[PDB]
Amino acid sequence: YRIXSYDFXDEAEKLLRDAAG
Amino acid sequence: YRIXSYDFXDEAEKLLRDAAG
Amino acid sequence: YRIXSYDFXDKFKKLLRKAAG
Amino acid sequence: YRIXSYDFXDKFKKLLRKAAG
Repeated sequence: YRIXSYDFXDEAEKLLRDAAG
Repeated sequence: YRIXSYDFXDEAEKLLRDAAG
Repeated sequence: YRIXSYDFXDKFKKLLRKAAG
Repeated sequence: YRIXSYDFXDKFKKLLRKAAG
């Protein structure tokens, strides 16, 4: 999933891992 | 923030509160 | 990705789907 | 909205902004 060319999808998964372990 | 007519923004805030308290 | 026993990860993924086509 | 001392809430809000115009 993206907003325009912004990879929202991937950035959200990155945030989920960054906020966890 | 919305996706089309879908209120993604508000639904995400609702999820944040639903997952918390 | 859980807050306590709540699966935020799962609900967030469902929300991305709900918000899309 | 925090996981431990990490402010997920804040980063998610910033990500929504980053992803938009």
